[PDB]
Amino acid sequence: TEEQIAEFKEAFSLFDKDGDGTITTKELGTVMRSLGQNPTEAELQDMINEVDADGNGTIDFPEFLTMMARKMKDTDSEEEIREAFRVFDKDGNGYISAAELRHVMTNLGEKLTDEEVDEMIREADIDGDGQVNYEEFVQMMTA
Amino acid sequence: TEEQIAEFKEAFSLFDKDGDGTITTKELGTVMRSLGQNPTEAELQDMINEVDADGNGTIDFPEFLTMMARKMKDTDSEEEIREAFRVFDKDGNGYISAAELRHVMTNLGEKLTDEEVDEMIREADIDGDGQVNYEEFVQMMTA
Amino acid sequence: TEEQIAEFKEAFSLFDKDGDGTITTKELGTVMRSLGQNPTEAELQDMINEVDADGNGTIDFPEFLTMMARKMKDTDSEEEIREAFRVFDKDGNGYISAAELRHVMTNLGEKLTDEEVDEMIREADIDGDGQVNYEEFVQMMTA
Amino acid sequence: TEEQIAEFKEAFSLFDKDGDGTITTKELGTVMRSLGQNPTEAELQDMINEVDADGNGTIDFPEFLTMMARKMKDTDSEEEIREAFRVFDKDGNGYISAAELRHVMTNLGEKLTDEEVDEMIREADIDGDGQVNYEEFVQMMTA
Amino acid sequence: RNAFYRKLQNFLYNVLERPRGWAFIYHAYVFLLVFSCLVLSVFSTIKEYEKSSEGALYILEIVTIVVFGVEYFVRIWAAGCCCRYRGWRGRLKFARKPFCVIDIMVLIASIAVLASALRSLRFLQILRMIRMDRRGGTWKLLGSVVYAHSKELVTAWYIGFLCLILASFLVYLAEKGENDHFDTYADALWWGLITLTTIGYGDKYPQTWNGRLLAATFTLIGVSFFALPAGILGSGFALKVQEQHRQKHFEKRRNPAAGLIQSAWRFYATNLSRTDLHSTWQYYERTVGLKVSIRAVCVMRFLVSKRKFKESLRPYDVMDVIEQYSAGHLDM
Amino acid sequence: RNAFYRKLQNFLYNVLERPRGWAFIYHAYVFLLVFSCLVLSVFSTIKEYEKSSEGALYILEIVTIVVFGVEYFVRIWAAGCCCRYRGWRGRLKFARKPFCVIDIMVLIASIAVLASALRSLRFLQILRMIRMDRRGGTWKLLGSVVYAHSKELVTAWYIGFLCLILASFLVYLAEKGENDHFDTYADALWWGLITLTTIGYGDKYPQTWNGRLLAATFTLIGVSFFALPAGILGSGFALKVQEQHRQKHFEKRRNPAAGLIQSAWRFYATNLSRTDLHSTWQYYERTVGLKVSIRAVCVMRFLVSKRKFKESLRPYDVMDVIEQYSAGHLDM
Amino acid sequence: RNAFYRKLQNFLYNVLERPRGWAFIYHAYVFLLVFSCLVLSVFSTIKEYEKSSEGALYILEIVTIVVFGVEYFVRIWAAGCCCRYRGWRGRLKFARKPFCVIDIMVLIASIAVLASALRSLRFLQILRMIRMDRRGGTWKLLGSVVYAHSKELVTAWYIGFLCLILASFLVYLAEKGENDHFDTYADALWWGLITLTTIGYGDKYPQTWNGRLLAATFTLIGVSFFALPAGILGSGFALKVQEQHRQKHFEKRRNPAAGLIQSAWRFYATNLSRTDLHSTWQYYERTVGLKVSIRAVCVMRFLVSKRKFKESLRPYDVMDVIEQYSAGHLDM
Amino acid sequence: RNAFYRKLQNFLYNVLERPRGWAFIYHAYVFLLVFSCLVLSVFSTIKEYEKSSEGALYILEIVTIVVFGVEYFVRIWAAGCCCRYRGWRGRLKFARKPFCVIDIMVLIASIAVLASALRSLRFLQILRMIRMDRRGGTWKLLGSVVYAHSKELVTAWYIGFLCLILASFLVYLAEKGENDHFDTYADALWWGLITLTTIGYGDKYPQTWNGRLLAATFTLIGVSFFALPAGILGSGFALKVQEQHRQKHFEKRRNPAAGLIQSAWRFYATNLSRTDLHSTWQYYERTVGLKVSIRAVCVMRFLVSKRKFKESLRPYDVMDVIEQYSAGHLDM
Ligand SMILES: C#CCN(Cc1ccc(F)cc1)c1cc(C)c(NC(=O)OC)c(C)c1
Ligand SMILES: C#CCN(Cc1ccc(F)cc1)c1cc(C)c(NC(=O)OC)c(C)c1
Ligand SMILES: C#CCN(Cc1ccc(F)cc1)c1cc(C)c(NC(=O)OC)c(C)c1
Ligand SMILES: C#CCN(Cc1ccc(F)cc1)c1cc(C)c(NC(=O)OC)c(C)c1
Ligand SMILES: C#CCN(Cc1ccc(F)cc1)c1cc(C)c(NC(=O)OC)c(C)c1
Repeated sequence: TEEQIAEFKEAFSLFDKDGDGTITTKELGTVMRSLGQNPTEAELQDMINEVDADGNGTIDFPEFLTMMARKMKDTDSEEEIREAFRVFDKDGNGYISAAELRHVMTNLGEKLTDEEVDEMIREADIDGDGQVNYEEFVQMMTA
Repeated sequence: TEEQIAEFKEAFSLFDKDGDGTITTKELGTVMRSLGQNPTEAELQDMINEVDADGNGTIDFPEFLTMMARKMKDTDSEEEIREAFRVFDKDGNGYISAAELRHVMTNLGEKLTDEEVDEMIREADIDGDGQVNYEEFVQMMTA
Repeated sequence: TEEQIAEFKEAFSLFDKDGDGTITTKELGTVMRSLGQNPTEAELQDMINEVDADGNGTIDFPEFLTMMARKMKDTDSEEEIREAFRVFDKDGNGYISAAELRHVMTNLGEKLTDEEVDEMIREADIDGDGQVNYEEFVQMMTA
Repeated sequence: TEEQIAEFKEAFSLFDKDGDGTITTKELGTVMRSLGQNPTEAELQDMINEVDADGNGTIDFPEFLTMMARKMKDTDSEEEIREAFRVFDKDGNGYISAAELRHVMTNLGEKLTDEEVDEMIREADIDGDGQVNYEEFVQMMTA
Repeated sequence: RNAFYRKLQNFLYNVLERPRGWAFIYHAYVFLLVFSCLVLSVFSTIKEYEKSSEGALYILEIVTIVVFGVEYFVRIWAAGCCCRYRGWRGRLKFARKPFCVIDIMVLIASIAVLASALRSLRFLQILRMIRMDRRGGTWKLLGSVVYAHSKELVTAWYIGFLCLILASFLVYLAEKGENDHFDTYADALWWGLITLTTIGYGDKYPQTWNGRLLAATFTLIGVSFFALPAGILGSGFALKVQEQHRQKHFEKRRNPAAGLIQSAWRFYATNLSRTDLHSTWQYYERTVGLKVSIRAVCVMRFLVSKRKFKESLRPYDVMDVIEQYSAGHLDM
Repeated sequence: RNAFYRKLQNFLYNVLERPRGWAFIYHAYVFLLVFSCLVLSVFSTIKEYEKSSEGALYILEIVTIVVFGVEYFVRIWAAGCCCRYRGWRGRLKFARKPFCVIDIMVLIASIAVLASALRSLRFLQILRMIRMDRRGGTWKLLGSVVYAHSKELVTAWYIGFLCLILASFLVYLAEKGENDHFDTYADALWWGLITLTTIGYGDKYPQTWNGRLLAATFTLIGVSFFALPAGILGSGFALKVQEQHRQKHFEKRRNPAAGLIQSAWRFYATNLSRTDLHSTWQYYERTVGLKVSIRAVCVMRFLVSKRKFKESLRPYDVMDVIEQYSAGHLDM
Repeated sequence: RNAFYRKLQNFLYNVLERPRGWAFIYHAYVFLLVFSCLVLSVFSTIKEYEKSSEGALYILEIVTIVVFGVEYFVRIWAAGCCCRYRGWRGRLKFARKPFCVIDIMVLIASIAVLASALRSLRFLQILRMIRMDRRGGTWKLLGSVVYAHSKELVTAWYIGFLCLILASFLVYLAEKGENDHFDTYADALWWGLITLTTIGYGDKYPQTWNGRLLAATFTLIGVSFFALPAGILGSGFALKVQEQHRQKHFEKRRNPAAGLIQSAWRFYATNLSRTDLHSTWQYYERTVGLKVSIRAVCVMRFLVSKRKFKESLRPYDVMDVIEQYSAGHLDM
Repeated sequence: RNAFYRKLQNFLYNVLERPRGWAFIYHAYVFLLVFSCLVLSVFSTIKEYEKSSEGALYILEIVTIVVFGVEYFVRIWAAGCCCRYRGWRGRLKFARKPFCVIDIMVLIASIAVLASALRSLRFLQILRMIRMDRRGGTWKLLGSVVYAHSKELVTAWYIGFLCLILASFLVYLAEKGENDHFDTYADALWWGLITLTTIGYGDKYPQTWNGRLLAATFTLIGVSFFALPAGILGSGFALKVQEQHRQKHFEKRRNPAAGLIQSAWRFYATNLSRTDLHSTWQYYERTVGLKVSIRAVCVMRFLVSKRKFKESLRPYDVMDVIEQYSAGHLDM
């Protein structure tokens, strides 16, 4: 819809700082700092690698629009989530304890709050029995 | 017997310092310091791991009582002692020299005094010939 | 021809500084510094190893004359260039992109200017289509 | 003969400093320093290990007398010299160049003077052609 | 009672679809069933044993049809474990999988046969034995091992074929005149194949001194080079097992996966797929238009984490330590 | 004279129970004895050689009974080496071990037989040959290797069985009419099994051009895939030997065991199992109610040391260096 | 239109000369063609099938001649891909390569035969099957593996030959009198060779008790030691594959090659082979008689880079890490 | 002219005694010679070929005697290369070596025979073929590999023997009544041995349905477990080759050997074995009773260097890097 396109254009303009028609490394760094997390040069390089595809050293608007258009169904990442959980699935049966996820997820990677891992469990564990199934989570939303 | 239970309760109270009904990491550290050896955070973590089983971060009284009740016969550690001696049994025949034990045991791990390794030999080597047998030691007391 | 021999003698004399009839390590270092690049002791050792063959610790004139006489056809280095390109030939088909060579050659080893890698491509890529062939380059000049 | 025994006793007394009937670690260190080379604690430990056999921490006189009695024929070290030369025998044919021995022996281990490696070659290379044979050297003296 | 429903469906799907441990027990039994039928089928081709064997085979085939139909229906139901095959549409899609199609085809063919037909019975037996794979794992593993050792296998095949041809020709020359075994070069080639393979039927063998001498000199090479492909393949299989074991011991990909799941949840919450997802937004605002910027940065974080996890998703034995030490040394 | 008593008992228990080196010599001799009897038993089933073979076999079986009875009694006595089997109660418990029960059963059966019985004699021979293990080590090792290479073995079995079935069927079609060897599909399957196994009796072999061509094309694959399981198992055995050798070279568990024994003695002395143990208490007091606290801390030290030793009790080749370098790098 | 010309020539040279991937498909087809002819040739030696087989074989041989001639001409043309075989002189030099000479010889011989000749036809078939290598890769690989395991192979051969001799002699002694199979020691040796190789024709086998006992005791050792060379070679092939795979994963020679090419271009530009090459001279002058000194230093830089690249051109598995850690530790 | 004398003696000793490269060529030729005689000897046991074979064999045996005598004398002379076998005493001691004694015994026996004797001729042929080793290298290598894989070999032997016994007994029960092949259990055991070894003579094979079914089920296991020992030994040989190759690449013992030779010369010069050795004494005095102290310290330096070199004289693959990194980490 046109409203979504206008919102994406506004977001790109907000990311844009010097008005060169593109989002540069410094703009990514300053938005990262504003979000609260201090960025790194390698982090911004990965930023550009994910976004940039033409190899220009910056980020353009059509690429951002196309990527935002790509929702979960175009990510083909079901196998990636399955592998991640299998790595988490120590026993391999297909059951993950809620407590282990709460303790590790809040102490590994981009750690979140306790309520956010409660939301983890609620979204993944449909029955809310505290036993998360990997396949159900990977297919329920992404697929 | 009731006397042993009372003694264990007194020991737990002595370990208890702030009177929270449990033995915490700081109490373990201070008792370690009182004993003479300076403790470490990892050492107290292993403390809790050995004692704690419910995963509460502290030590409770019933667990201590049950563990003290467990004597050598419930340790199922005969194979562990056998493996330790086999590691000590360089030749593998089943004979260990008294002098080697005296020199190493007092210079490895929680080193003790010379008389304590003399007691090592006396307890293990029943015949007192200076030749310690691993199986006789592992089965004589623990089994 | 006699003119080339005289020019080589003049070059050797220019390399010669103390007039001992040979080019020593210090002369190699000072000529390296004059060229612009700061030399290293290991670099001068490799210098001598390449030039010296009799094992005297210095460089003599007949060896320099003979080496200068050896043109590409006596280098038997076709296989070396083939292996280098195959290492560069990621796909192994026999095609190398101009952009990758421009970006790497100017950022690896004795890096040169952009026009010098343009000359790379022009000399190697005869058709000038931007797709360099390894075998054509190794055989066109060295062979 | 009695003269050799008296000379060995005089040597032991010279090594002896505090007159305890044995050569201690400190005496070995001070004699090493007098010889010109600065000793090390590990070096003196190896000293004692080579000399001492009863495990007393020092060196006694009968052991020194017996060791001095042991001449090359009791060393059973022919295979050790053969292996050392084979390690030196890069080609494995059984020929070692004089120049390589002169350059390495004076720049490896307990390096000696140029005349001492000339003596190396003279003793090993009987014909004095500059080509040392390993087997001839190992068997000529030690065997 | 949907918790027990889901648990039972999970167990059934695990047993029927890719099994890991004791589930194979069930499959073994099923295989035995099929195997039994096959054996009885063979006993039905012998006139003497036709009566009893066919009498038992009819009952066993009815039992096999019942078991396979029940298994097919239970598999179709248990496919609901995966949300991909959810609902009637998902179940039908699962039933559309080519191997499930072959399963239902075999079931219907057996039902029709049991309702001259022994030929189709044998065909169904072999086909349902092929069905045992359902994934091509055996074929894929064999192909990977053969490709890995393709050059060595080609060497063995080439030299062994040359040895066969040469031995056959020379023994033919030696034995053509005074041995009815080697009447034509085809007989010589048959003898060479049956000798170098070490089968040695004994229908043909050299009987002259020339023939026996040549056979002795060439058989030693030929038998070895004919046994070489089996040895190469067996050693390759064992070495593949070893490397797979080491790699499994070196999965070492917990942290990238944890970051992946973290950023995946962040992307799910930031996106407007649901409206109730607002606590993560409050967490982002407390940790500091703005919402779209947060969404974009979060999805890009998800993408970078995905790529980082994928790059580390190939843990190997020696390259791992080599690269780790290179990183440590350049750090130094 | 109990020192020599204990030394002799130790030596006898080592020789009879798990042997390591030259003790096996004795076992070999015993095996030879049994083996000899078995061979003579076979010679007793031939009418021509019955007389002499049975004459020698009677004496050899009496000798075997005497040797096995002496060995059983000596084993029962030497079990006193281990304090677990101490006293009459401990010795009886040792005699209650299932394999010792089988030993005494074999002894009593042989005594009864020697006091038509040749059938039971053969049974006892095979049973006492099975007795050679006494631990299942052979079976456990075979099972471990088979499980490790289960997938490769299944691949080989599947493809080889398909090859057997296909080759047998095609050669049957080729040879059914004009070869009495292939009269029924059972004959074809028998030929295929005896060919792909490379046994090649020669009772059946293709004689047509179709049959020989099909046999040539399919035998090459079939023989290789039938020899594959043996090659896989042999390579797995050799690789297991290699890894075991490396792990043995990397026991590297002296210090955890030393700490374990230290804290074990500390726990023994602190506990009130004995009253004379007081020197360790004096050492604790000089290195500083209190006694119970010391006991508790000491037993907890023993537990932590036990767990630390157990964790390090699995030294491997590549994971060891990987983890050690990871620790070094995170230290850096 | 020379761009498409060069692309087509490159593709054809890759397919005909050293192929890597799907190019082999073509070769396979060609091989099949040749193979078919060979098979038909065999069918032409049988009187019953002579008519049809020869009728098809004439056409197939004409097709093979056409295909091989086209391939030879296309290979001669595609050799222009490499500048070494450029122009008429270069193409003639390529045609002078010994294997191309053999190719044209085979083509001319087949043309002459197709224009008693069946013998030369068979010779050409075998020769053009040998032609399949064109490089000796199979022979070189076999020789390398045999040399690597030369000592183990010699052990196996020695012990197996001793076992053959001893078993043959003892079974001869056992069977000389009462078995017409073993009439002379030559018969015993033939039986031993055909037994220990496991071929087992069945023309000779022991029939006495002495002979069968001796055969049983010695065959177990002999068959194992005769199968040993094949197992050794197969395991060596597999291990070579493993080490080659690891080394390929560890090429790790990008930077030395980059420096090599850099200094190679520098040497090319500095040298007076061309007059237009002056921009590099300007770069050298801007980065600071002089020209000859620059040429000399540049060529010496090329030489040092060449030697450095060559030294690193042998990347191995364990020596690489050992040397890297030694360098790191001496740095520390 | 003693330089050329010593060079020739060195070359001859290298060729005759332990050879490394092309020297083996000579040995091969010699072996061929002996081999030829052996073959001719076999042809002399056949009445038809006795005349020509013996006519050639006489000349070939005279040639072999001449060659072996020349080789023995040249070996005795070339032993002077080693100073241990120097002079007449040293040469006689070399001739006293047991294998040289066997060599001269074989020479004298052949001379006597050539001066019914065909039996001793065959004995000499086999003995001089055994002579090919002269060191036991083949036997030592086989023993080392067998010992390394002793447990796996015992597993294979045990399970295969059980399979043989069980299959033989069951097929005997199945075939005793209606198959003259299995008349006694000895016949069944012979069939089982000839089947599981895969030799398959065909003199005995099951012909009932029970027998063929039991044979089919048990042969699959038996053939694999009978081929297992060969596969285990071959894989062990290949893995030993691999580890030896790596260890050879990791000799890495230059510096300890250099220190060893340095201190060895120092000990030689310090000791009073010679009087002219005084320059090293001057070097010691310039680098500072005293002479005896210098001698003692020097010999002790030699001893410490010897022990250090010996300790490092066992360079291995993984323990080397493990210990090196442990030293580096404890340094850190
Ligand atoms: C060695 C030899 C013979 N050859 C090669 C060959 C065969 C026919 C040709 F016409 C030409 C070359 C051969 C041998 C075996 C054991 C097999 N089976 C196999 O590899 O199973 C995995 C095959 C597929 C080919
Ligand atoms: C390949 C092939 C055939 N098969 C597989 C097979 C057999 C019967 C079926 F009915 C179905 C599949 C096979 C082959 C061998 C050598 C063995 N023996 C063995 O592995 O010893 C370790 C076995 C146990 C099975
Ligand atoms: C073991 C045994 C017999 N021998 C050794 C031998 C043979 C003849 C002699 F006269 C003397 C020694 C043997 C055995 C095999 C399988 C082969 N084939 C082979 O290795 O293929 C790679 C060869 C080349 C020799
Ligand atoms: C049957 C069988 C295998 N053999 C004997 C054997 C070996 C090789 C041959 F070639 C022939 C016979 C065997 C079996 C076992 C279980 C053991 N272990 C044992 O008894 O120790 C307690 C031993 C020591 C030998
Ligand atoms: C499996 C099986 C049979 N056995 C074991 C066995 C034999 C006789 C017994 F009486 C008892 C146990 C067996 C098999 C082979 C191939 C060999 N040969 C060999 O290993 O060469 C290296 C031997 C030495 C024994």
